[PDB]
Amino acid sequence: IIKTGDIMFAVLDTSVNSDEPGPILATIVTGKLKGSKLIGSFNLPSNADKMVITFNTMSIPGAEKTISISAYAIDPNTARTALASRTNHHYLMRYGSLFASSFLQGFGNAFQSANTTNGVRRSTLENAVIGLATVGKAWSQQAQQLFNTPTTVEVYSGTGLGILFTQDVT
Amino acid sequence: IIKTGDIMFAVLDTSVNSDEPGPILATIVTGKLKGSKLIGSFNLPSNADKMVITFNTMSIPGAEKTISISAYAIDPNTARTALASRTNHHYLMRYGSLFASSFLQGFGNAFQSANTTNGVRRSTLENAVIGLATVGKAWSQQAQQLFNTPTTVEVYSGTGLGILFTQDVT
Amino acid sequence: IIKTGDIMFAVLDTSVNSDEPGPILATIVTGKLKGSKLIGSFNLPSNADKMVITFNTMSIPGAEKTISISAYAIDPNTARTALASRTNHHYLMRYGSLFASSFLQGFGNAFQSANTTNGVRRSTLENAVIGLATVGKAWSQQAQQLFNTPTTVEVYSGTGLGILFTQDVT
Amino acid sequence: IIKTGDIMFAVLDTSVNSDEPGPILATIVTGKLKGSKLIGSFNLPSNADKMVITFNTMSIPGAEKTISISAYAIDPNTARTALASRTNHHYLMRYGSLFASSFLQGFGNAFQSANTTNGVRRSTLENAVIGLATVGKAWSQQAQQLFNTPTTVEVYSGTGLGILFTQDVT
Repeated sequence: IIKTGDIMFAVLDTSVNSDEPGPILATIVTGKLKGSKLIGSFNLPSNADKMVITFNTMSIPGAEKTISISAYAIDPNTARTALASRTNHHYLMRYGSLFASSFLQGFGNAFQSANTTNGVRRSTLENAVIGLATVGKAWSQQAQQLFNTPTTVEVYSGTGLGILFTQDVT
Repeated sequence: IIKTGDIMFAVLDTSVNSDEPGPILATIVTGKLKGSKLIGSFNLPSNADKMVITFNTMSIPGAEKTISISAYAIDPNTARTALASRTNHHYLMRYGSLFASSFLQGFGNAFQSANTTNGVRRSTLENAVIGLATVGKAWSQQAQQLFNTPTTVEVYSGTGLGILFTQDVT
Repeated sequence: IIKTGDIMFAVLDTSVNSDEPGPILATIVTGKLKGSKLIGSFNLPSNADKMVITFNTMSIPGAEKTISISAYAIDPNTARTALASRTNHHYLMRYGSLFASSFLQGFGNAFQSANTTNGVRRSTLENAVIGLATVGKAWSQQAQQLFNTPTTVEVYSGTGLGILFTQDVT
Repeated sequence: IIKTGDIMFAVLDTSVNSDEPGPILATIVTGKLKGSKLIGSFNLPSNADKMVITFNTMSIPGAEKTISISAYAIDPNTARTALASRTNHHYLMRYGSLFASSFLQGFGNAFQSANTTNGVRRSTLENAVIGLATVGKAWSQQAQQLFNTPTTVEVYSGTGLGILFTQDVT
């Protein structure tokens, strides 16, 4: 029997990544149900740096079959119902490719319009500056799509958890 | 039996955050129902700096099952029906990307049209000023969406509560 | 019998590539069910650098028929539910064909506009510079389509992996 | 009786080509069924450099008739489920006719615009340079459609391959 709100401590043993949807396994370590296997999933709230892990199957050792369950994983040392061993916003892929393609475009167009009647210029004044103006343009067309890469949240495979049951377990 | 308007004090033992929707657990500390566990949710009113915790399930120690309930969490200090241990308006994510990208755009376009019939310019007159006008423009297009990040309200895990019941308990 | 959450170690004897969809076979090495053949498939989540293997058939040596099954392959020493022995982002066929097709266009248009009204030029002033403006214009047209080639994830044929069963096996 | 996952080594005796749809025959060389005639087809995943061979009819010597079957051809020394003895992207047909058709157009237009009001240019200054702009413009028109020729995958007729059965044989 498990009441509602009964926190029991588990350990993660399947490291999760927000980019790869898959089942997550945890193993209860302390309590009258020691060694039970919790199978669940996760859900990134699309505006948060931590992912919410919900467990929906429990395999008690010595039980005949696995019982459906409603549960959530809270993070000890924070008591928050969200886990993030490492969150990663792509600051060099979304901002390093948006501040470098646009800069190339601007720095090339500036050299192009630096003289107008269209004026005699040296070969490198059109090689490594004006020529890049197009490189930064096309790159920019492929840099706005790189910006929409969601932040990736990874919970490692040794993290302790507090499993909180939101409903009674038969 | 808990009558409508009866207040018993809990302790919010699960830290909550507005970004991540998850269950909220509070253990009643004082009164004739000691150690009872309240499971509920939150709601950000989209125009307030505080969030409303509304408990809707109570598990009494010794009860056969968990009873449905209607309750609200009130801050013991201000007596308001809203909790916020820390409210975070993103003044650097939204006013640091709107005042810096647009400033770069303006500072670049100002150097672009400084002299016009465009005469000879030094390399930094197009590298570090004019070329930025594009990196501040694209950034601007990616900063009008950063402005819509909702304020993050966080209630800690030691926050004492008051529980106001708006319905009779049988 | 196999309970939910039971991890059985297997070796992948069929190398896989994300480009070509095909069945994947894994032979269990350790456990009470040794030598059983797991037939399954794979999925690339279109935003991750690793692929999720979903075994769905198990042939036990000594059985009369192959049993349906639900299991995922987890990568040991990482415990993640995704496998990747080599991940290939085509940084030369997508970015090398986008930074060179567009660079030719800009480098050619710069020489084309390098003098405008007479516009008297040399034979090499239009052979390998201005004449390359058009080809780049074509190449960059065919390089936007090259940018959409998905990354290829390859799991080799010696990769040992755990198998986590998400449902009971009777 | 053949289980699921059983690998039997066969040799191809019908060379295949991705451009020519048709049946592919293989003969099993090792095992208790030495001399069967696997008949199958192929598939090109439209983004891969190798083709997937799938057999769906097996003619055991001495059998009453040929049996419907499910199998895949895996390539030894790689173990991958795809075969390719020679992969041919038409680099000279697609890029040699794109970098020369478009180069002619630009090289001709550059000579055309090399002087504008006074066009005292000589006869060869329009024979094989300016006059080549139009033909190039035609060739580039017939080279965009030529760019979409799919890659040619060829598996030769001495190619030994393993056969992996994904279904039981009765």
